[PDB]
Amino acid sequence: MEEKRLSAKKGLPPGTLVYTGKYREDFEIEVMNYSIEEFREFKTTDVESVLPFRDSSTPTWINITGIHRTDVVQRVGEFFGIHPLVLEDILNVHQRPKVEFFE
Amino acid sequence: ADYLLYSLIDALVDDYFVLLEKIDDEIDVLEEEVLERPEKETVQRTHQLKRNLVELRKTIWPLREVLSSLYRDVPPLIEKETVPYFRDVYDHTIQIADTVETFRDIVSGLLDVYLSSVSNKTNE
Amino acid sequence: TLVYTGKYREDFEIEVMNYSIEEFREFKTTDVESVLPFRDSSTPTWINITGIHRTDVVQRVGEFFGIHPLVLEDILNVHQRPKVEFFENYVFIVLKMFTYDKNLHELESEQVSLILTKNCVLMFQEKIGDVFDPVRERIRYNRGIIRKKRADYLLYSLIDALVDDYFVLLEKIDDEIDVLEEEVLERPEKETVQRTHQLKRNLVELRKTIWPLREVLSSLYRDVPPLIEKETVPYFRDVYDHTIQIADTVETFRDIVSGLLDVYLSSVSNKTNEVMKVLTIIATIFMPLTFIAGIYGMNFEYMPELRWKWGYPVVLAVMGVIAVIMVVYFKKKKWL
Amino acid sequence: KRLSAKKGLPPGTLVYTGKYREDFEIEVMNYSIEEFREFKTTDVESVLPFRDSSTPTWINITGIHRTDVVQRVGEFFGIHPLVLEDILNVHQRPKVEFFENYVFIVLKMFTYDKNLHELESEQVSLILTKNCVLMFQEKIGDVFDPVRERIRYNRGIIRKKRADYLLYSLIDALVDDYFVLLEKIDDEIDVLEEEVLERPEKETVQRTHQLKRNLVELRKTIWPLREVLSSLYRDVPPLIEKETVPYFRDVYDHTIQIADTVETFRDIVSGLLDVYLSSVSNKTNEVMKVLTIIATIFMPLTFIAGIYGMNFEYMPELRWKWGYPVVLAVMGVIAVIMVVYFKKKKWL
Amino acid sequence: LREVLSSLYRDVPPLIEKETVPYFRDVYDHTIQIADTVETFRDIVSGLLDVYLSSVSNKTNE
Amino acid sequence: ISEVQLVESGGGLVQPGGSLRLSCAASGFNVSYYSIHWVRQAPGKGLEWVASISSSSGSTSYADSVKGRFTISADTSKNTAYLQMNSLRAEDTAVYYCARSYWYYIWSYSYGNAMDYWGQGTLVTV
Amino acid sequence: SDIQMTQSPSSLSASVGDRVTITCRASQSVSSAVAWYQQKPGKAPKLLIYSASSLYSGVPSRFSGSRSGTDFTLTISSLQPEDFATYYCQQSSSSLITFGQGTKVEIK
Ligand SMILES: [Mg+2]
Ligand SMILES: [Mg+2]
Repeated sequence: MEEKRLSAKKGLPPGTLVYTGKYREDFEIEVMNYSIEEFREFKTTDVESVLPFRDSSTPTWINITGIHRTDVVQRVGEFFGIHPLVLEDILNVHQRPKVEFFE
Repeated sequence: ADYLLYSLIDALVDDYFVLLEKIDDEIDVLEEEVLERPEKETVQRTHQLKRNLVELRKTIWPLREVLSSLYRDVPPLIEKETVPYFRDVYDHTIQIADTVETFRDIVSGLLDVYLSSVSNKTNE
Repeated sequence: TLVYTGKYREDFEIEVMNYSIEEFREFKTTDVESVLPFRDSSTPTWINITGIHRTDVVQRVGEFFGIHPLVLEDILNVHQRPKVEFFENYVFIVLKMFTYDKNLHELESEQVSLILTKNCVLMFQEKIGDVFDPVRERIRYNRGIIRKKRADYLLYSLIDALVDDYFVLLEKIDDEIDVLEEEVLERPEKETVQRTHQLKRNLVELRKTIWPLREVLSSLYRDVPPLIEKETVPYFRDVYDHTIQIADTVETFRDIVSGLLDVYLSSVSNKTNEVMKVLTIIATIFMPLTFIAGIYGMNFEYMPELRWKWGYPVVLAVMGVIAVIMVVYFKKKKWL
Repeated sequence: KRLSAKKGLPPGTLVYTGKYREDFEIEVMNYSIEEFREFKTTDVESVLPFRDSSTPTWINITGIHRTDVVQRVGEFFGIHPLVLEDILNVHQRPKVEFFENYVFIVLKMFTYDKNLHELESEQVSLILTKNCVLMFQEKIGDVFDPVRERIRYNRGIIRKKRADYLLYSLIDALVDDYFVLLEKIDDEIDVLEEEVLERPEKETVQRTHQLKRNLVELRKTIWPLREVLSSLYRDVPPLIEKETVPYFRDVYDHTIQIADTVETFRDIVSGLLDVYLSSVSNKTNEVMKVLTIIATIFMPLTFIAGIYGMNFEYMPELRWKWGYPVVLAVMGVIAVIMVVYFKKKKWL
Repeated sequence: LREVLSSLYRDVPPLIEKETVPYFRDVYDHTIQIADTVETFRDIVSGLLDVYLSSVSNKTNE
Repeated sequence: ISEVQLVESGGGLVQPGGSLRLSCAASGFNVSYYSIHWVRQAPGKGLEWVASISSSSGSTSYADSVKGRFTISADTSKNTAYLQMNSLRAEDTAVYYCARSYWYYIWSYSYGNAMDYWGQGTLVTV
Repeated sequence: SDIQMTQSPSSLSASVGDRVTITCRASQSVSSAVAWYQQKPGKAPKLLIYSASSLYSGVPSRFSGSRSGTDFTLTISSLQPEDFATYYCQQSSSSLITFGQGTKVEIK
């Protein structure tokens, strides 16, 4: 219960992240970037079109549906600097609700 | 964005309230069958309702813990102005947990009434 | 004072495998006299003791290697949960081996003990045949990094082989659980309830065995004694993770089995009602016939049957009419 | 404020509430960076000069049944009489009070006995004042031996820090034996669940109900523990240093785990209550299955034998060619075929 | 009655007099005992009957 | 919009004991995030798995039949997977397909691997 | 050593609208890591079913998969003219994937 390191499953290559749920039918990214006087709503399927919103000054709400596509989750986590263990927790459906505070 | 996080969590808890209302309606429907129509299907329905209630509690308790942590830990990302919204959501979670416990008690009572009904049939 | 608790006494055997960077010696032996020198060797050595029911051999080995009498008694004791004890001169781990047998619905156990003493590793088993064959083959054929490493890596490899066989047992239990779910849903037959109870008992034993195992491996990597090198700590960590998997699976499996009982277990009062109804149906239609046969079969030396021609057909028709009336009554009022 | 007026007693009376009066002892452990001592004694006056010591001190007074010692320690250490009344009131729930000089914590430890399934509870109080920790128990035998060994043999951080780490270590040890007790109850509940389905008797019911009541006690004494650890972690009163809060956070997560485990056990016993009734119904089903099988097979035979065995003056079938063997043969055929009919399902 | 006594001493008007205030305190304390006693009695009477509730239908099989 | 596909080349006439380097260029996805498999299909016979590479960690599995002589690797710079075939045989003449797989979860201990996208196939005659 | 999948029948025949069942037996225990593929003569194989019960997105719901212990069944409820191809098993319990024999579906 000390230190956070990626768990090693024996049925997988050492670094691979696996989706745990049972849904594969959907995939879509909805970006909703609002302000006091404006808002842009933008529905897409390209992961590379949401990356500039990391450095956006205005509040933005990214919504990726279809986390079965692990490549999109990994790319977004790599760009936003999200720890790989948090990515494994994102893709691990069979877990209880929880909160983790990072720097 | 902290207020956006509050809004999303509040919407989720409101949907949890709607879910509990639906569970209550299902319990009210099952009451008539369990005290009037004693069958094996009623047994299965009540037992799967009890399993569902157990899963609901197992989800609600960590959710209340999460809201308590957001309220009582105030990380730097929350700006300390949106904390009252988090305590409102925390109270909602507490209410939901009490409701789910009461529903579990109701379900066990339904099982007991089932046994009584079948016993009366055998008594006749 | 050393006593043996288990029920395995069939065979005794011993074998030494001293391996190094380029030379290995695999010597099969029949007595402890050969393995006495193997305490001061520089190269890693693996001692295998089979059939510990000969308490003299383990006593001699413990006396020579300086093994405490208490842990020797633990080695002899066969009904004990897996556990690890860190001593200055050695580390003593005890683990469980399982062998599920198909077409029998039964689970068999065995106790194995590992003792790591600097340059050597002692293994205490109870029967011929084990689950450490892949490690043996890898050492023999130089098919890995096992030769280049010391005895702590040998301990890691043996625990890893144990965990892999746990995974194989999990596969077998998975097949059993699937077929049992199919049977219970299709037809809750009487033997299936016994099968489900046996599966539940096996899963309880498996859980109670696996849960101390991850604690043992946590104590193995998280706070390494000086015997275990800090270079080999990450490998042990991996094994710990694997046990996590097993535990979760077992827990999930156990949950399923619990359901498999209640869906059948509570819906039994219906069977009580059916038995009640059958007994009442065939007791309320035959007690009256027996009574009327008694009264008209009662000897009296006189009766309203002095001649009374066709009276016997009348009473047979009375019997039939009564039976038909009761049958119709129960059909219409639904005790059938 | 004020010591509550219990009627039937002289005003301002401090009374022990528990039942354990067998033993009484005082054990002192004064440890520092380099040197330490272990001054176990009974004369209370010898323990007192440690209140103002520079190095952290651990005072352990077992047997609070001697209220004079508790009163004297409370008076010399500046402890409010309400705190003393809480100390001597064993019938309580875990709780925490923060004061301007000392922190007062009420906790419970539990023991479980095999072959006599009794969940025995002993209340233990901690009072952290300045650089000393007072400890109040009521019986010999606690779960703080790991802390004593760590202090004695200089293993771990405890010898390096202040008394706040000592209080953290004590609470951590309490949570550890809580986990041990949960494991023991897990084993017992597994045994009871296995037994209730194979040998259902009234003693199984008594054992299951005793386990259920013990679990209710455990829940009612663990949720206050969650509350007290929360109070120790968040606000972090001045008596507790800011560097020692992550440890209390870890203990808080441990209490979360314990609460989850006891709730799971409570659900399991609630299930076993219905499982027992199902099992006893199964047994009654087996008994009446035997009864209904014998009844169904041999009542019709009885009445047909009665019918042919009657005293009519007529001569219907009493001189036919071996009519009695014919009746027996056809009758045995009907019995055999109905036994075969009943051979379906699990009745036979 | 607990809050009756609480109103009677905690923020009492001068019509009940300061010298009389401590006496009411004692009454309040006694009230607490009553309540405490009552609850523990319920705790010992709710669980009295449960073993008999489960024990029925165990003579049915005999 | 990327229209995931795998275009594979490098299959031509060779002599027994010869060397080939089958290439599988994948467009529409990254090789680093997925596992690439190679499969044979002898003319008139069924499918036969050959090799599998997980380019993220380089972990490699080979069919026992071709183990020791084939070698599968993957370069993420070109997003391509290479299968080097050495010491071929006259029984090795087949249509080689390149496939992409995704791991799915069955139980906590057991996982499953399913090929969802396939290449066109290249004939290799020996 | 290696898990071997064997399919029955080696080939079958049916007409449009029929119900078709193909059975697949594994030598060893593969939990649910079995997948069913369809290959028309002269084209790349197409994934139909994974995990023995789940069906890949974009395939008709007529295809169904079930498992009983070690036996795995692929059933086409109402065969259609575009369903006359060769169907293969696959087990991925171990890193050494193996494929089934392959059952052709002729037209009668
Ligand atoms: Mg008679
Ligand atoms: Mg007569």
